[PDB]
Amino acid sequence: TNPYARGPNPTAASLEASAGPFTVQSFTVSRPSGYGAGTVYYPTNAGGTVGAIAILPGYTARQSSIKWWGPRLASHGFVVITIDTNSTLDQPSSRSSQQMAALRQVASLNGTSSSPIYGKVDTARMGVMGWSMGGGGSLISAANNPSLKAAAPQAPWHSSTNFSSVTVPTLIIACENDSIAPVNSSALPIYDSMSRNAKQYLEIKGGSHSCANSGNSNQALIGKKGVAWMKRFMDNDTRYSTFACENPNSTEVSRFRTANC
Repeated sequence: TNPYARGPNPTAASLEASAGPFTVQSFTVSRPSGYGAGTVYYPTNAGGTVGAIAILPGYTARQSSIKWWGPRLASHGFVVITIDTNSTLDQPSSRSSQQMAALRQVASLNGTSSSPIYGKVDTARMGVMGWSMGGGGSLISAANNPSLKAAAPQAPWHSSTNFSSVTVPTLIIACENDSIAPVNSSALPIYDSMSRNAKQYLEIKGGSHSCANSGNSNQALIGKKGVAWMKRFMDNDTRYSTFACENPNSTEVSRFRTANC
């Protein structure tokens, strides 16, 4: 029996819904350590410790762009911290450090007196996500910290697309019509560079650069896929293998590739 398995056998329906089976509370971090600001989303009733996900924004962007992931992932049994960077003009290298500082503080707060997430977190099981330079940041976090269990960046952008070092299971969410980080020059070369890992490329039909952001019209598809990947690889949850590795069954997917899943 998997000690990390939480909640039920999943269905397409249970994963496409706005919330999973866990009730969600949030708090604002009082004193952010090594990042601008943060909101932590947590399950009140997961039935065991759960892994932590740190989510980065893009250049100029703030929590509001990536906020929708917080309650979506928390409700399936993860501790999620959505962050603001020290500056909106921070580069992917700095964004990565800041995302690792956010996981560091969530982990600390698991043992911190008066913390709402006291003993809620398994600090050995952590995940990284983020939009654009925040996605680049997540990939740099993955390369520098191979004990990370899962990564799921969206519309990723970095100055280099060579992430062949990454051994962390990586879902690349891309927007087909993205003109800020075009899939041809960013999302796809990044995906292809990775030889040593379980990996997937999920491209959103008609999608502009914000196709995976808060308020997007594909939260059924994108939510299901992000939750399925994080469950399969953070929890080693083989009940999520089909949802994690299979085609989405969505008319709103323009391209789908997976290897070693």
